[PDB]
Amino acid sequence: GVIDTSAVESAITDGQGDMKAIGGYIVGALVILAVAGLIYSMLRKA
Amino acid sequence: GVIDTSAVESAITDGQGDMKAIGGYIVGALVILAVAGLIYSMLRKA
Amino acid sequence: GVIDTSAVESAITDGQGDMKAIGGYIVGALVILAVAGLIYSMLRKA
Amino acid sequence: GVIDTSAVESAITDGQGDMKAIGGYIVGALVILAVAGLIYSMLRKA
Amino acid sequence: GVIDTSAVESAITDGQGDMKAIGGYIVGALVILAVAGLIYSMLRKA
Amino acid sequence: GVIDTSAVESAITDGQGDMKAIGGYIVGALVILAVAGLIYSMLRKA
Amino acid sequence: GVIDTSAVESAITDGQGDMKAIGGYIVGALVILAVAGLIYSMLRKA
Amino acid sequence: GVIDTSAVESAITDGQGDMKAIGGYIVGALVILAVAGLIYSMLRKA
Amino acid sequence: GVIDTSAVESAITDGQGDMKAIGGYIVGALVILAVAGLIYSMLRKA
Amino acid sequence: GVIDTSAVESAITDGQGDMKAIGGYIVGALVILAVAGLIYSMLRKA
Amino acid sequence: GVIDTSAVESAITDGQGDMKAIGGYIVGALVILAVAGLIYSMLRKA
Amino acid sequence: GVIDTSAVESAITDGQGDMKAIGGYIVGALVILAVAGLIYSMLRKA
Repeated sequence: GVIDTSAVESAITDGQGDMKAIGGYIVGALVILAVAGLIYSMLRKA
Repeated sequence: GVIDTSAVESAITDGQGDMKAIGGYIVGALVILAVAGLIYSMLRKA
Repeated sequence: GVIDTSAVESAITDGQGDMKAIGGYIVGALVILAVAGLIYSMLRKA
Repeated sequence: GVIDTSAVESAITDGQGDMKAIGGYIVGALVILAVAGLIYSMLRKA
Repeated sequence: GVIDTSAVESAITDGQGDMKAIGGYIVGALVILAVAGLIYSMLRKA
Repeated sequence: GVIDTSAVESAITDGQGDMKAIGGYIVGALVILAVAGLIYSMLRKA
Repeated sequence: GVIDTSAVESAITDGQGDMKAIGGYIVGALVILAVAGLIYSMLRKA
Repeated sequence: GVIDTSAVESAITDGQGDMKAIGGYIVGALVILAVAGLIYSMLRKA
Repeated sequence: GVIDTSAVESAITDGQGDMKAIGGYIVGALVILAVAGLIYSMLRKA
Repeated sequence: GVIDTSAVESAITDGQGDMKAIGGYIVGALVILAVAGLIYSMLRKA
Repeated sequence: GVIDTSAVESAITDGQGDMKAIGGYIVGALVILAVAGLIYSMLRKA
Repeated sequence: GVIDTSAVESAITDGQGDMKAIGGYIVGALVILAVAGLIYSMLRKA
């Protein structure tokens, strides 16, 4: 009496493979305010 | 069952390319108070 | 058996075109406290 | 399906025009401790 | 088949006219710690 | 459809009248290290 | 068709009378780091 | 409708009685660099 | 034609007497991060 | 009509007994930068 | 007229035994930003 | 009635092994402004 849920794992494993894609696109934008955070500290201490 | 997230990386890679633009516009204004910080020290020691 | 959702994309693409308008009106007000943040530092160091 | 956001830019452009007003009222009070900072140095060196 | 929403704008335009009243009562209390913030700096530098 | 906010201004105008009281109690303690700062300079120069 | 809300004001006026009690217990602990903040400044200037 | 806050004043009056303990342990270490600051001045003037 | 609701007030007055019991068990755990919040401030200022 | 909440106080009194354990492990690490803060001041004044 | 709920406690006591497992896996990742939070403070004070 | 959480510890132990990697990449950049902080002090004292 089953219902075919084969279209579930095919849909959301491709879903969770897309959460990883837009996680790496944020990490690449948070290191901008990490690098610029501490080369401001070099100019101030000088 | 995917949703097209192709408009994400096209939107925020151009976003993080703009954080770099206004980071270099601050560094050019912090060296003003680095140079003027230590040519004041030459006049005082004289 | 469809329902005409043509009035959806006509309504919210004009919606997301208005989020961009009031995003640029905030950026123009946050640079006021960025510029005035570091010309206070010039007067203090003098 | 828009919502009239015409009352937004009319409200905060007049808002950011007021941040400039109270920025210039602080600069006029930080030059007091810049001028008095270095006419104390004239009396001490004498 | 409308429902009279005339009691809405009469109720919340008088509501948002009261948010402005208690916004100006806070600004009058944040300038106390702005003025006293920098007449402490005059006594310390002396 | 208002809510009585008459207990707000009665509560925080008496609040900001108390920030002024403990601001003047600090100024009376910072002039101790201003006066003693420069009658030490008289004894050293002698 | 009312519901007796007489147990409301009896419960939260005694509630807001207790927020005042633990506000005064914090003020008595923030003046410790205000007094000790500026008798450290007397020892350093000496 | 109260909540027993009797465990508050029993917890932080013993808390603020401990801020006083580690304030007096710092004052005993700042007088070391006050005494040694001005018996260096006796050796230099000799 | 009533239905005996005498088992209601006997069940939920003992219910609301138990909400007070686990409210006082949280207040005893929030004062831990209130006391430790400001004896960290004594060590940093020293 | 009660629900047995005897597993509550047994769970969070052991919870708040663990907040005290990791509070004392931080105090032991903030005195490192208190002691080293003022034996740097002895070397500089010498 | 009962219904066998013996499969309930066998299912959720093993459920709450798994909430404890992934609670300890978070605590092991929050101490990374506690240790690195205050060995940054040693390098800055030096 | 369990749910397989074996993919949890495999995912976040590799997660917390990556927090350590980018902690050591910051420590290597804070010692730059520690070394340069005190070879500036040698040039000034000379």
